[PDB]
Amino acid sequence: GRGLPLYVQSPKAYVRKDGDCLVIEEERVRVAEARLGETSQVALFGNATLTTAALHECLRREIPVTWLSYGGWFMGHTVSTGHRNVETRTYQYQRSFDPETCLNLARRWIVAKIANCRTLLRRNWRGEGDEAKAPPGLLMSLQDDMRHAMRAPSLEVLLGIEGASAGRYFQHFSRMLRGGDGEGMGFDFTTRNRRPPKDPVNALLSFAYAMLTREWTVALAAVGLDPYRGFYHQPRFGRPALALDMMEPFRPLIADSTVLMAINNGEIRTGDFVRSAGGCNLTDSARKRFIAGFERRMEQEVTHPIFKYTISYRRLLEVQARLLTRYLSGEIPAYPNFVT
Amino acid sequence: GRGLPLYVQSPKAYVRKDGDCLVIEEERVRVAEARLGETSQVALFGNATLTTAALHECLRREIPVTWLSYGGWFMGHTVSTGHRNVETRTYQYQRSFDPETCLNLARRWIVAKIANCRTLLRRNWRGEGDEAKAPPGLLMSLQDDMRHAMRAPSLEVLLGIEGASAGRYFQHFSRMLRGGDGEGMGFDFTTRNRRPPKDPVNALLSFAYAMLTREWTVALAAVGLDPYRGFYHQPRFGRPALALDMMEPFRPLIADSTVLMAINNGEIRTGDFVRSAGGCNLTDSARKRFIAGFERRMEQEVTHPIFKYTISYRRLLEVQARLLTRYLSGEIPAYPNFVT
Amino acid sequence: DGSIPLIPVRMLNEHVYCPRLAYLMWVQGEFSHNEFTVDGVIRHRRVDAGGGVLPSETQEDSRIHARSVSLSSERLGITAKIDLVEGEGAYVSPVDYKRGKRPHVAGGAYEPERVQLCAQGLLLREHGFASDGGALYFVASRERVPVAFDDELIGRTLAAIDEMGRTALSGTMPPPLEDSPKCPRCSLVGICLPDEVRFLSHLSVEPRPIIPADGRGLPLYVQSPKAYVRKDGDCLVIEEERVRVAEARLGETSQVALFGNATLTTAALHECLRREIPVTWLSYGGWFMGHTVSTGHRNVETRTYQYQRSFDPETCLNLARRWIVAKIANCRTLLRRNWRGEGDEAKAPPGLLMSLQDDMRHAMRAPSLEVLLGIEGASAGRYFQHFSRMLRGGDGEGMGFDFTTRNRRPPKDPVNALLSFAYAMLTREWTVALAAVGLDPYRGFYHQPRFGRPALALDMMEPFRPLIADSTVLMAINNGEIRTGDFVRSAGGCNLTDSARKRFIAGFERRMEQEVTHPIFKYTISYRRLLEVQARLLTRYLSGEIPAYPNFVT
Amino acid sequence: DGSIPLIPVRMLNEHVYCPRLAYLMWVQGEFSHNEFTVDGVIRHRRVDAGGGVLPSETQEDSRIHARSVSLSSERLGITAKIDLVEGEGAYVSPVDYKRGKRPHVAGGAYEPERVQLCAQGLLLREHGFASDGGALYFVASRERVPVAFDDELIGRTLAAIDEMGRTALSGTMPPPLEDSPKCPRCSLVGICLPDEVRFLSHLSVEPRPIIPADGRGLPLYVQSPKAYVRKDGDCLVIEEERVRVAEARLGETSQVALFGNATLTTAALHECLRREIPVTWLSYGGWFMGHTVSTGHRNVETRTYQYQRSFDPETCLNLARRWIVAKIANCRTLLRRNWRGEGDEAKAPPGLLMSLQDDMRHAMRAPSLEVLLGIEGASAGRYFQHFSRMLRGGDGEGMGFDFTTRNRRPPKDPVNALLSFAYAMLTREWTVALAAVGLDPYRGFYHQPRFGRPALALDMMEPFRPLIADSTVLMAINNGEIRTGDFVRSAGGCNLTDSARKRFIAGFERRMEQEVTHPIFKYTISYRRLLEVQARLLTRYLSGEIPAYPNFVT
Amino acid sequence: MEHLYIVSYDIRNQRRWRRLFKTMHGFGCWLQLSVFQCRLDRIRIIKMEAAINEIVNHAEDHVLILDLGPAENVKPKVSSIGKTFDPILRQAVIV
Amino acid sequence: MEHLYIVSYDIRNQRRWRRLFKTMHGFGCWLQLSVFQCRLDRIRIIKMEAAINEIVNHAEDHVLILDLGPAENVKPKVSSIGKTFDPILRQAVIV
DNA sequence: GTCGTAGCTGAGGCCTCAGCTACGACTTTTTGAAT
DNA sequence: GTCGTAGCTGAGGCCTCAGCTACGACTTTTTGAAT
Repeated sequence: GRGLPLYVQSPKAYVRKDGDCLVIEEERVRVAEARLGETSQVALFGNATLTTAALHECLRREIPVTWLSYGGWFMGHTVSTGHRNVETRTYQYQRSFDPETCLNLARRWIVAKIANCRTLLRRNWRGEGDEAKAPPGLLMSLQDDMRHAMRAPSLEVLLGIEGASAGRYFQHFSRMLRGGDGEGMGFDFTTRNRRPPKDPVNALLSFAYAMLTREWTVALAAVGLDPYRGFYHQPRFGRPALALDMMEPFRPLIADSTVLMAINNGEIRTGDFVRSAGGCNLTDSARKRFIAGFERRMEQEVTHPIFKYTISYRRLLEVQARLLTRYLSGEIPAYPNFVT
Repeated sequence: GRGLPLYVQSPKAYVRKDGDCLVIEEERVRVAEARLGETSQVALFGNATLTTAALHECLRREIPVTWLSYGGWFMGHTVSTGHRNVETRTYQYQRSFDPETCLNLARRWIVAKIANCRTLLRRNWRGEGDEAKAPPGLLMSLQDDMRHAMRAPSLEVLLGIEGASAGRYFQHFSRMLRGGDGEGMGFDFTTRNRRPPKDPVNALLSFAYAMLTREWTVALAAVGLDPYRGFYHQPRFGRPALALDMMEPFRPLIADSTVLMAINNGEIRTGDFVRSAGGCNLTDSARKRFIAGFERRMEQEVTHPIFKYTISYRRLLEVQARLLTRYLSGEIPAYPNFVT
Repeated sequence: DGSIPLIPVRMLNEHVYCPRLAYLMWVQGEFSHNEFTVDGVIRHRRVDAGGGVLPSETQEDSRIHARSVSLSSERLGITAKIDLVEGEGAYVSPVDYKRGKRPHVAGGAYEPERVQLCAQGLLLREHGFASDGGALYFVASRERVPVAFDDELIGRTLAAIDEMGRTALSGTMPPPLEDSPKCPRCSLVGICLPDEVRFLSHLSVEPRPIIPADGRGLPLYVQSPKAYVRKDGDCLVIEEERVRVAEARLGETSQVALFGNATLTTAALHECLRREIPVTWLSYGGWFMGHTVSTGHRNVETRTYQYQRSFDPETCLNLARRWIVAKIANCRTLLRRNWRGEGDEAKAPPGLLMSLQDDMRHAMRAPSLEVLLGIEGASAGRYFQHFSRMLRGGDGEGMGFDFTTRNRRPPKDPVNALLSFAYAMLTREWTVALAAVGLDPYRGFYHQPRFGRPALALDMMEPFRPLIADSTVLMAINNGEIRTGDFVRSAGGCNLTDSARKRFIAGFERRMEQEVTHPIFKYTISYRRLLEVQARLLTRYLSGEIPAYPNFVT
Repeated sequence: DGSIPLIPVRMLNEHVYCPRLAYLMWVQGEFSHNEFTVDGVIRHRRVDAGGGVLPSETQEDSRIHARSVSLSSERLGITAKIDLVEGEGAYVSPVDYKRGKRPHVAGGAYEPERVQLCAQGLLLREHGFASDGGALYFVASRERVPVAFDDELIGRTLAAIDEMGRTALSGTMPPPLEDSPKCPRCSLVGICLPDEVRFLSHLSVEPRPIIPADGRGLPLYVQSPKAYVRKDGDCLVIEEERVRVAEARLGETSQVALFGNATLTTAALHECLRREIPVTWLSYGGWFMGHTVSTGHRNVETRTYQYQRSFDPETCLNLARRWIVAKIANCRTLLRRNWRGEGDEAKAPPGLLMSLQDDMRHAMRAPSLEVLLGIEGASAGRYFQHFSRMLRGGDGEGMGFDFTTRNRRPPKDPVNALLSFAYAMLTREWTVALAAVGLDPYRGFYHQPRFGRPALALDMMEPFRPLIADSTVLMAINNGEIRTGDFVRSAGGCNLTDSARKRFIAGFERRMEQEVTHPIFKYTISYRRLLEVQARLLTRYLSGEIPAYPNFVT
Repeated sequence: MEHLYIVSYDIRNQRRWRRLFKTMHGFGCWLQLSVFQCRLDRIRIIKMEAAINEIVNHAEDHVLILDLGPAENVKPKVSSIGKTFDPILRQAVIV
Repeated sequence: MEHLYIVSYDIRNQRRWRRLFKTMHGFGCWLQLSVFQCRLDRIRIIKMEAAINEIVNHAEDHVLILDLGPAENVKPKVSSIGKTFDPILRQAVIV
């Protein structure tokens, strides 16, 4: 690597440039430094301040200043008019037309997604009292499917196999609840992913998936990448086809994990849902309680992209995106995906 | 006669109808009565009140209610839609085309005017100290001119003779001042009656003549007469040709007399005038002081139209107008003019 | 002699513009305002109405800046009130203010104002001054336009003085301008009636469309028997039982009608008088008791002609023949166009039309007024006999006409009361219109004067009875303005409730403000304007200006 | 497979209206507002945006009055969000709100909305309901117009579902409507470009006059180096030294340009972001440092085509040939029409015109990009060598051009600095316009990407340099916008005082908002609109829709 | 032909305000807290602008006169959000 | 084509007044003590009337919107007696 | 139904600004016109 | 140039009405547009 994103949490903050350094001040009193050598995007939260000289020094070094709301809602980027990233974009577009590029990254993404799913099985299995362990036949089955995904011949075969394995994971997803079937929170193994959520658990799953997709979109656009040109999913109709491509490994870690957190912590209850002729949707208070929960899961630290330094998830996303652009253009072969 | 005008001086007044009577009230307290048998125009001053029932009873009996301002400024009449007066108007118009009608009334008016002039000579002669009496040669001369006016052949001869006699009266008009020539108030014997007043005395004379003409106009219109169709003067150009015809006897009594009053009482002084290249005009304060003086002369009582009952001048005017309409249509021959 | 007063130099300005205009404005009063006269008064008022320095009698060396200076010379025969006089010591110069832009003519000043300035210049020369010039100070751009007293300019001025003198002494109003562009804005075009007099005097043209009336409002009707009309400055608030029912803006009010026992505070009466807004008192049932007048109307030629012709038999006879022939023709036309039958009755019976036309023509050949009144009675009898034929497709409940119940005091039918109210409330309109044109509404040629019914309004309303009164009654009954419930019985007869009176009066007003097309001149004119136009044309006919009165047969 | 998402039934409504419209709105995002879309949103928002009752799963007997109900069936392939659902117990009926009056057509409902209502009806039938009907509740007159699900109406609906599926899977945007009256109000006519694509695709017509742009404002320029732009709600107050210099209404602002050390409070930046108002940071001298972006532009076909064609040599070569031939032609035309000599010099020397035209044609026959760049350099050298020929009729005091001083960093002439400022301030306009149409302003076919100068704005500005930049410089010097005093020396070179920068920027703005006439389509279009139209036409050309890009040679 | 005028003022002296409220009730009808609607022909608009050039003090007051249209077609030109808007009607007063 | 609108209000609650003064500075420029002049095309007039139907309380407030004309020919339609009247001009802000 | 109405004083209600203290909006995908 | 701005409180200035007490206008004849 080269450097790391700097997150200016303090809404009080005032950021100046000190020669080769970026100085954070609080009330005319210093807080911390970045110093532009190991820097990446500078993320400014609500009503922080960035002196225009510091902004110009960021732009000249082609650093994607990003503006988040006070809470952390994304509001826009600020990119420089230099070839720093157009090289990355042209590499992405030139290489998306290739069969091994699409196929190889798709195989890696799917094997990582499956591995995260089975690791989450062995983490959060709550068939407690009599089945402390998941059926190792299931674990062997998912291992076999993982090898199959390693050696899928083409994209459509991989899509079919992916759908299969994800379904057989969701077969025991309800096995991971507070210990039994969640009567009042029913989970359907088959009505997955239809546009209106027909189950409360599926409503949570879809909402978490949408927020994860948004996070991945903004992280991808922070680096010089076009989120709407995917390698595995399909591009048009307004679908972010690269966020959808890359969020696959992170579905169990941030979406399934957030739902499990908020349902095993009693944050989400049967009274929070409204059902209408085939649609189960959250209530506003429940919606933003769940948004707070999604934050709390996005705030956790995990240590091992390939270098062990305990990043928050929201920065691990950028680390992965930079790793992707770095795989492209031929720095590091085969995009070392993040798997736990 | 039949009856007399009722003048409601009180601006407080409230006038009702009591059967055959017209009752004046002050503050729910009675003042006086008229009783409609001997009534003529009902003159209401500023913000007096006339109940609509009383108004209707006046109209049904065809009585010309007239509205004056608080001071006494005329503001309009209120005539009934009956043939009471159209008979008088049609008699006036049918009879104005006649030669003896015009000629005879003109002769009477001029002889009365001359007689009033010479009587005012014998009244107000102020050649005091050495000439207590006017030159009886002048008096004999005006008597002779009066006979000539009695036996004038036609209208133009009467006009010429009238102009002569009025001039020889104005020759000694300045003889009637505070005792001598009014240096600072010069009177011109010959520049009479030119439209701009070239002398202060002539300014007073013209202004008094105009106010007298207005009074006569409203008095004539109160009765059913057209003031704009004259017997002696000429009708068109907007000149009131019947006010001008009938004010001739009253010129010495109300206009000359008012000027003499206001100049021998010191009310009008040389400082009241502004002179401009052939025009001597009054100043505003002087103008309305003179208006007050004209009122005061119009408020005096004189007794003898033909019936001795001490009317104010402003009602003597109506008595004369009614006498005129009564001469017309053939009630009383030869219009018994008022001469003192 | 006193055959002619001194010519005001503004009338000298007008004479060189349109001799008929000078005759109207000077020999007969007869002024009226429009956009431009009002605007010019507004310009002049704020500065030159108020006086200033005097023109010094003894002038040696000092600035002369007199304003609104009144001179006259009687050797010349003119009188003036100069807007301003600018002079250095002994060389003065008249200055006349105008209102608009500099005109687009050679010299920047039209022929009239040049003559006015030259006349004022001669007047100044008379009083011992050296003028030899003048100016026109247009207030809008204050672009002083000099004028030099050229010699034949003085020739024009003296010629115009003589011409005005002769045309005033002659006593014949000069003809209108020939299809000029001056007339559509002369602010007396509503009184000159240029195109109408041209067309009827056989100088035949096609009358150009009505130069429309401007700056006149609509009446005020006070029908409530317990109303109290009081002044509130410029508005006129009508309060009933101590609550403001409605307000009427005095600038937008053209008459006032007080029905029954409605009170009008003396201050409101004074304010109406100050604007010559006619006020008419009526009985509760519409009887026209009295109205307000103010020292006569300054036009005398009109009334003199009216009376002098009134004393002429065949003039009266010809006018009466015209009038009742027009009435019978209009009765026929109404009977036709609004006959509502069902079948074999749905269109008029020609025998009735034969009788009515034969009566029209028997009246046209009448020997005297006696036979004329007889024929009018017979024809009106037939018309009313068939009148019920044609309302609501037949009589309704209670809405019963009795043809024999007409022409007498207490109405004992509903529709008889409605007709009598309409007649007695059109007589008021005609009286006001006739008194507003200088005529005397009580001296009539056909009718005789009697209380509550002026003899000339009763005359000139005869053609208009079927068109306005009867038409309003018919439209009111047919449209459902009035049904039987609206009436109340009484020992006298039938009367209307207040809800009925307000609706009926509104209907009559809508009729009066309803446009038609003149048969003769062919332009859209409201009925209220038409009454004024007809009154003016009667004045012209009596004046001997036009050959005969246009009776408005439709 | 996932080759196609579920068709939203509003896109089903649009497809039966204009298949190209459905393709644009669904397969490429690409929405824009006008009068009517905004008005319709305003109608729907105040009531049906907020939810209501749920459609009961267990329905026995009770009123169903659900609002904004989201269904979908994946057997059918559609998804909907029904405006309202009125049902008694188990017989429901979709209700769709509209905005206007009842249309003047048989049945009171046009073909599209009938199909939308039938589709929602099928969706309701899918979830276990009996609909057999629907309604259209026009909010303006609330005249509910029923619609019955006739059989071939369902035939139309299913046919349209299949048709949209196939046209989306094909990947070819259907042609525009043929001279239809639908297009002048479809709120994407600025993106469809119907008549232009018709005309250039050789379905030749005469392009109807520009359906004018609507609801777009003018930029905000912040040139003062000590300004502070802060939010004041919806305005945007620019205060300098703690005093309000000016306010800018955010609804009427279309861009923001921050020159030099001008500060923009973070709240103002957020508010600009919420409206996608582009914000561009520039050096003090106009260098384009950076701008603001937001998660890309949802149109992908445009960028995919752009890059895929960028990897094709002769496409790049043909485009570059067109571009610099247009540049040389425009240089010739400018040299002609604005040459200002005195005598024997007052009109252009034909030898120069020979050289320039021969260079035009030598470039038109270029073998590769290397020779093209060489020819561009030579022609620009000649053009600038003669550039000074034609300003103020010759060089003034200090206003000295050096033709050899072009194309490098610090400007050491006054007019060199003026040109460099104009170029660097047109590059911003082109970048914004190109990013607003979905393209990627940095991937260019001719130029190579380097800092501060996007490779595609530099490309497509080449024809427009003489028309906008050079023309603005010339008009500014000639009219006296800039004289020698306006400049200030510096160790680097020449710069402009603030009084100069404001006037020059105002001049450039006046140039951008100055109407011209398109050579090809022949309608009056402002330059700013012309940049957008040209960008869109480039997108179409790369799309393979039209044969070749129209280069705007004048 | 008459036009519909809307007149709105700011008057900075209570006496002048009385004078102007005086005059304006002379001409039109109250519409809003300091706004009058006037239906006037040419003579009366000349009168109104004559009056309000001497009622007001040109130094610090402000009177605004808007000519909406021909008073027959004003309704499409005026949109009121609170109370109803109803133009002045030219008809007699029957009460 | 843009039109010139004149907007005048009476608001009977200080909070709603703040809300409306907010919104109106969003749209036009101050003219008189409670009057704004707005130069808007169609999209923005729709926006303004959308905003002022939820800012105000229809029960007791009153907002009046007058459409003077096509904003190029408004000067003959507006006569100001006190201060000068100058319509909103559509040009960039150079300062 | 008492002079009636013009003109001035208070008490309350609109309309805006200067000066203070809280705060810390942003939410899946669809819908949205036109003839 | 320190978070910046949204939102609330006061103090003054416009705008009108209800309720009181003064009062008590009116002025000659001319001028005033239009093409």
